[PDB]
Amino acid sequence: SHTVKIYDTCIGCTQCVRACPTDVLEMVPWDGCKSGQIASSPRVEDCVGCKRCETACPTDFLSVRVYLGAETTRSLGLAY
Amino acid sequence: AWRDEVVVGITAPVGFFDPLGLSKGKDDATMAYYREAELKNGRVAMAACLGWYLNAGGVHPAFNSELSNDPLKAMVELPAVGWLQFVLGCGAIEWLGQQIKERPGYVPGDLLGASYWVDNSDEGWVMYQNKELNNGRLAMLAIVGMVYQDVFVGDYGDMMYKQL
Amino acid sequence: ANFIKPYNDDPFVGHLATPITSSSLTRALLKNLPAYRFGLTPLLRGLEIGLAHGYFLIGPFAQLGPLRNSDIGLLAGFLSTIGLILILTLGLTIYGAAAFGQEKSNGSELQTKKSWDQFKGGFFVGACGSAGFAFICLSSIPTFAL
Amino acid sequence: VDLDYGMKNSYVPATGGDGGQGQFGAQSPNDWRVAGTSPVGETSYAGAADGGEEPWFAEAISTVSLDLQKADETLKAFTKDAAAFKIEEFAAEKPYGFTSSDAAMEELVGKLGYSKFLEMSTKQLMKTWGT
Amino acid sequence: PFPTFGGSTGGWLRAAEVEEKYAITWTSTKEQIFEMPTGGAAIMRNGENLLYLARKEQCLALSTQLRTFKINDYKIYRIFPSGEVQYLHPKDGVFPEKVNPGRTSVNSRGFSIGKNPNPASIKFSGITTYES
Amino acid sequence: SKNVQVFVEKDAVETSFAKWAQPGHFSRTLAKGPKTTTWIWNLHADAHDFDSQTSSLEEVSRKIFSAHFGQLAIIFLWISGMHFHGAYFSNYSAWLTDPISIKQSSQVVWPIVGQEILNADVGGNFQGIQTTSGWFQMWRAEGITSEVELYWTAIGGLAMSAIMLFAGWFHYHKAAPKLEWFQNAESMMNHHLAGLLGLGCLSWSGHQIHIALPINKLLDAGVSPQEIPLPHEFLINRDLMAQLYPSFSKGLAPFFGGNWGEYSDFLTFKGGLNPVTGGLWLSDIAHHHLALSVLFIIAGHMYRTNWGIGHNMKEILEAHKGPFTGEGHKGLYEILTTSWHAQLAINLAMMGSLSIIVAHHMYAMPPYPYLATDYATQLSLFTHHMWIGGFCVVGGAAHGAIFMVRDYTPANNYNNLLDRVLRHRDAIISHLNWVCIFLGCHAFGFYIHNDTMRALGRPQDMFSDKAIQLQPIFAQWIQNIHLLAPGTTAPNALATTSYAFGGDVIEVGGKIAMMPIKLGTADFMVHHIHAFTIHVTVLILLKGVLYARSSKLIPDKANLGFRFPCDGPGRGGTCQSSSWDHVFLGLFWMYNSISVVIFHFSWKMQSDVWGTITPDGAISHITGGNFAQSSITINGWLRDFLWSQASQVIQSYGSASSAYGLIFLGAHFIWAFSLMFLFSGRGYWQELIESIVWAHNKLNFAPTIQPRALSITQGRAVGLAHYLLGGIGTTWAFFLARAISIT
Ligand code: CLA
Ligand code: CLA
Ligand code: CLA
Ligand code: CLA
Ligand SMILES: CC1=C(/C=C/C(C)=C/C=C/C(C)=C/C=C/C=C(C)/C=C/C=C(C)/C=C/C2=C(C)CCCC2(C)C)C(C)(C)CCC1
Ligand SMILES: CC1=C(/C=C/C(C)=C/C=C/C(C)=C/C=C/C=C(C)/C=C/C=C(C)/C=C/C2=C(C)CCCC2(C)C)C(C)(C)CCC1
Repeated sequence: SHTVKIYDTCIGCTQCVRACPTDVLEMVPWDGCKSGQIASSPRVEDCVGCKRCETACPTDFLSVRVYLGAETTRSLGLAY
Repeated sequence: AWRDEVVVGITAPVGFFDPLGLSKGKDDATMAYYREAELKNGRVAMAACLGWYLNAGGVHPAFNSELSNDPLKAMVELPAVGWLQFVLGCGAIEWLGQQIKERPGYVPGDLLGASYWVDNSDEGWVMYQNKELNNGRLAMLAIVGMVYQDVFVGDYGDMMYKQL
Repeated sequence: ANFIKPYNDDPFVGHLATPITSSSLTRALLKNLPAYRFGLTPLLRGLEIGLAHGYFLIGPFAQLGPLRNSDIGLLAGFLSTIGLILILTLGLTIYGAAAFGQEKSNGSELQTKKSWDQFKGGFFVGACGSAGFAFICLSSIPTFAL
Repeated sequence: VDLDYGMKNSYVPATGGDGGQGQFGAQSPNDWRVAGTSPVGETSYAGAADGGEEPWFAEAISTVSLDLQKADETLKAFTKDAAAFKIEEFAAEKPYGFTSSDAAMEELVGKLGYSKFLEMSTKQLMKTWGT
Repeated sequence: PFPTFGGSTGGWLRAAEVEEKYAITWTSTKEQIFEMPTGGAAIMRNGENLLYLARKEQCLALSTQLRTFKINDYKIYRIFPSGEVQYLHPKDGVFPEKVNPGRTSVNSRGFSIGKNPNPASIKFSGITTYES
Repeated sequence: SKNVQVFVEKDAVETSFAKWAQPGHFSRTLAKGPKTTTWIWNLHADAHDFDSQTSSLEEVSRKIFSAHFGQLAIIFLWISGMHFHGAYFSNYSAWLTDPISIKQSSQVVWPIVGQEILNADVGGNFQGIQTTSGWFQMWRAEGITSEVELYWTAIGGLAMSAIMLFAGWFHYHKAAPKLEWFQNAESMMNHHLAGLLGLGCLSWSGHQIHIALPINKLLDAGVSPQEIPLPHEFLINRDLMAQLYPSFSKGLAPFFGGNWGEYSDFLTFKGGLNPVTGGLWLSDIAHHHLALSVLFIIAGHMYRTNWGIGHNMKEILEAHKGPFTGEGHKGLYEILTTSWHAQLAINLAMMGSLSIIVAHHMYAMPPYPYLATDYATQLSLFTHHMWIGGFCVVGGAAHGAIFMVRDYTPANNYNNLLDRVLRHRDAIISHLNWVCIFLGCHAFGFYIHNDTMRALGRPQDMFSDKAIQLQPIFAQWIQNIHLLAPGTTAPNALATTSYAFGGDVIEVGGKIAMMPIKLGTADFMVHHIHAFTIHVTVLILLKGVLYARSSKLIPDKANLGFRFPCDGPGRGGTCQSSSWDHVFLGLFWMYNSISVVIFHFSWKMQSDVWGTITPDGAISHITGGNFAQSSITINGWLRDFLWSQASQVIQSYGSASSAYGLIFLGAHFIWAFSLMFLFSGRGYWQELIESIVWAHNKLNFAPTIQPRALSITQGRAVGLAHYLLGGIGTTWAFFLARAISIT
């Protein structure tokens, strides 16, 4: 459904993965930052488009960007 | 045996009341018919009582209050079309009731199917049921008394508590 | 005593067993309605439903329509009812096409194309005929006086 | 367990503006567009639940559930690869008197259950398997 | 192993029976009252507990509450109509907020957000700048 | 020891001006300092939210008690000013002598910039603004007579204001009560229901019986105000009272004995309105308060305190449970004794509801001398109290929601009434939605149908009293019941409680005070519209309370708070999903509802009640009875009401009513101004600000407190505020200007 992309400016603060309401983001090993960790979006099929993740990023400009797109039952948050 | 299981209807003033023993040899089915009849006759009586009281009081705000305050006179004044609807409507409900009766687990008198949620184990349930029966029994006698007063004595209002 | 319980004893389904939802009265009435009754064929189900809905629809038009005070008011009311029935029938036809498709197999399941078509047909006949019956009845109203 | 059951759906990702099937598939294999209620003694939604004497509330009769025993299997199957990676690393770090990966797994999971096994560092594992 | 609840009109609907359904499980050490996302209060059982919901978010919301009770053994599954089950969370046994060796990066662009291509350049291509 | 005791902490807070110089001290976040303009706005928006400023109920409670003293001080100063202005800047004396001709005025403008035109020739050799609050009538009823007395009550007010302010300081800085003291509901109710209300009524009855009644009788008879004996004289010389009311001769002997009948001279159940003044008989009012006093005092002895006898509210609440309601009212006591928001909800709703009742009962049964004939005052009071009520009711709902989000605890509420309500919320909201649609389609449809029919030249097909008619049969019936009550169901009464139900036309000064108000098809149509408006308001507000903590869309709304902008652009859009936003939308519907009600009052009265009657029986209503056949269509309201009755404001220039014209225009402007906040978004504004800041920077200067755009929530608030001010303001001027002329 929606598209979430992570950029090299990430600092591995883990704040984004701790804010997702649907477990779409994970922290994976990396060497480009001091923390030695980067964020990934393995399960974008469950993204609802809340953008809470973006609100949590501390980088000058979001290192995590959510681009809204095709809509499915899951993305539209339909319990019915 | 109905006598060995029945719990509702047996109260304090007199306990089990069958002076003429009209239920000694009756089977469960006959006894069930009796209880259903008792409840129905009583419930209808309670309603009739309220109706009579309202009309007698003068609160009959229908047909521009044209009909008489005397309940028995009013019935004569009512068009037949009104009566036909009444009988037919009640008849319809009677049919539905028969359907409910056939369904397994029917407790004589229960049309709401309260058996689904509550049983006679609950004392509150049995007590409230007793209140319906007791008030119904009283109402039956009352409606019969009132008619006598209106048809013979000549009055259709309270002749007991009216004297403040 | 609790008169409200989880439906079907499932504490997590979105429904509750209230006296209104599950009482002998409600169960009995719904079981014997033409829509859910057992044994009725698709055509007969539609017929009963149509007969019922057509009879009560002539009233509103006949007594409150544009030509209510005209001598031909009842006739006009009948025509209006027939028009409404046609609109409703179009809806039924269209619904069936979209919901069921084009070729069916199960059969005798109100929820199939063939069964739905039969159901629709019954509704039309029953509704129009019922409206006609009301026309005949309303032509001369009995006073039931002796 | 068909780990691809969800992925095997009718969804076809679009060119641009779609994340894709992701990790567990984007949509259910089954179509939600089923029919409505049916008369007594009839069924509508394919493998639907018979409404008995209350067909009107048939949709409230559950037929989809989770078996606790079966639940264990799905946990193991979907986490098989992770377990493999974990044990592999443990093996790489010169295990004391090592035997076979599988054997080690059984021994290491006999203790520390399975969930605990998945959440333990190779170092902790080696300490645990010192014996 | 269902927790003690009296029912609500906010439970699941047909989609749970024809499209897809979810389930969360956890273990408790005491019987305590929690608030369910559907609406209302329920009492968990002393031991295993299972509850069904219609959305993953509803399940994960409850997990947050569970963490307050110091319960961290929760597991979430998706049950399809045919009976197939998918284990979803914690996917690898380790919570996502904790780096677990063995997880690969996905959807990562190796440049600052400002280095994406210009829209005009990719015209009549079908791709987007952020996917280019 | 004793269950009810007084616990107070001495010297709790030091009095100093240090915190005054540290704006934002109350908040941890704001205290750090200003970095953007948002800090400024937040300072003002979080000033009185004590719950967020402290985590201890005792502290929050202490602040509330003291803050209340502050409001009381302000109220006292307000009342004081009014009496003073009525002593030094009014024509009360002249009006007192000729109430029918002289017009009430208590405000005078300085002769600056032609504003003097606003000083009208009210009468009595006096020029000023015609006030419409009804002070003169009240003072006459009390028996003021002089302006010296008004001065003294003003001084008393100032003194009282000071005492309250001291009390606030004292009970917060020097003697602050502890939480245990506050949590004594039974005692509080006993005291407030027997002391505040009971003793209050009794005291008032004393004034009315010994001072007001006698003086007013003399005034009505014709005695010149100067010739009426001073109040103290009546209190001392019993003989004087005996002359007026021939029972004081017997003294209090009849009272101690059981012969209360002898006091029938001043305690009566006459009913109806005094023919001379057009107001309720004071004798009846005196008996009213006396009777109420006894009732309240008795009621104040129902709850247990320290002597065993009495009721414990907890027990009463817990006992009331039934088969369909689980644990029943268990848990409510704790909620209402541990949550200020919950208490405010109930109290605020009831207070607002009372105001609406006051509005209805105070016009049908005019309570003051020479009030009914003053159409301006009547209209002003009805509308004023109708509004105050609406706001308060919506406020109750708001605080109810704040409770659910901040104080509700699942543990303390298991299977209680509250829990069960939140468990079938879908059913409740679904049904109410339908009810609203049903009512709205049918009620408003009637009007649209009629408009179409009249325009198509088919008047015989309209829902009118001359065609298809929809008569309010039930209401017509109740009216008859109330009309025939005197002498039957109310044997000892002498007249109808209100002439609205039926009776004769009471006229004072050639003007109609009250007349039977009849109900027809038009009334049916409007009443049902009122139902629709109120129902929709409840839907929005109730939905907010029930879905405050969670929803299918946002399962964790609680954590987000009571006032969050949204959750995001996802789920298809989650804008305005907070409970605060529900209150935001509810206020708009409350505005609509009240507006229609006040308009109904204005047109109905000016058409079927108010007017003049000749010496013989000829009644000429102000508008001429147009309500029946014109209020049945929307065009009628636009033409026969708004367009026609607005001729006064639009043509007010060059007159003392010019102010209303200017305000009418100004209000329209503010209403429109608000629409820019309600339709736009923060994004556009923030970007515009960026460009503007560029300019300032280009000139080497820019604020360190970086300029930022108003928050999403604030934007909505600013819009609603201006919208309400503009709309209400417009009607305010429209009504007042029209009323001045009709009077
Ligand atoms: C004149 C402007 C206007 C109108 C007509 C409406 C209409 C409505 N609003 Mg609304 N609203 C408005 C302005 C308006 N709003 C503004 C400015 C705001 C901002 C505060 C809101 C905020 C708002 C909220 C927050 C809520 C509403 C709700 C409602 C609905 C009430 C239910 C009802 O009566 O249905 C009847 C609707 C009618 C328009 C009646 C007239 C229609 C005809 C006369 C009846 C017959 C027509 C028939 C159905 C079809 C004819 C066929 C042919 C014409 C094609 C209704 C759709 C409530 C809602 O949805 O709950 C139900 C609700 O919660 N409104
Ligand atoms: C419709 C009438 C009716 C019917 C069918 C019943 C039936 C029953 N009653 Mg009952 N009852 C009635 C009216 C009725 N009652 C009235 C009006 C009173 C108030 C006095 C009572 C007071 C009463 C008590 C206190 C008790 C019962 C009990 C019972 C049950 C066991 C006793 C029995 O078998 O009676 C058999 C009765 C019948 C088969 C029908 C009654 C016989 C008819 C009415 C003959 C008419 C006689 C009467 C004098 C007619 C004149 C009336 C008026 C003109 C004076 C049985 C189901 C007992 C119970 O519930 O135990 C489980 C019990 O303890 N009844
Ligand atoms: C509800 C309270 C209230 C209100 C609204 C009014 C309103 C009015 N009064 Mg009035 N009055 C009141 C109470 C009130 N009064 C009371 C209680 C008394 C008894 C003391 C009086 C005594 C009184 C007299 C004697 C007179 C008025 C006059 C007036 C009119 C001119 C007001 C004025 O001075 O403008 C001009 C305003 C000023 C000169 C004040 C200067 C503005 C100050 C400096 C701004 C405030 C500074 C700010 C708070 C700094 C903050 C510091 C921090 C510590 C808080 C005006 C209509 C006058 C009038 O009608 O004349 C025809 C007049 O002569 N009043
Ligand atoms: C008994 C009355 C009463 C009391 C004690 C409270 C108390 C409270 N309310 Mg509440 N409320 C009330 C009535 C009341 N309310 C009513 C009637 C409504 C419906 C409109 C509301 C709606 C409401 C909302 C929607 C919210 C509160 C909030 C709050 C809390 C913080 C208030 C705050 O931010 O202070 C600061 C106060 C202000 C900034 C108000 C200043 C006045 C503004 C600027 C409007 C002035 C209009 C003015 C009269 C127009 C003059 C025109 C002229 C210029 C020409 C506090 C517990 C807030 C909260 O967070 O609760 C926890 C919150 O979100 N209340
Ligand atoms: C309120 C209520 C109720 C209900 C009621 C109702 C709702 C009714 C309805 C009714 C109806 C609604 C009915 C209907 C009827 C119909 C009919 C009766 C029809 C008929 C028809 C016919 C008979 C035929 C026709 C035809 C055809 C078929 C075709 C051809 C031609 C012809 C004509 C032959 C009751 C009482 C139960 C109870 C209480 C509640
Ligand atoms: C207007 C106003 C005001 C007011 C004033 C006043 C209100 C005055 C008065 C005062 C007073 C003038 C008071 C009085 C009181 C009295 C009382 C409250 C009485 C009581 C009684 C009693 C207590 C009794 C007892 C007893 C009994 C019961 C019987 C036996 C014997 C004995 C003794 C035991 C002010 C200025 C504030 C402010 C402004 C406004």
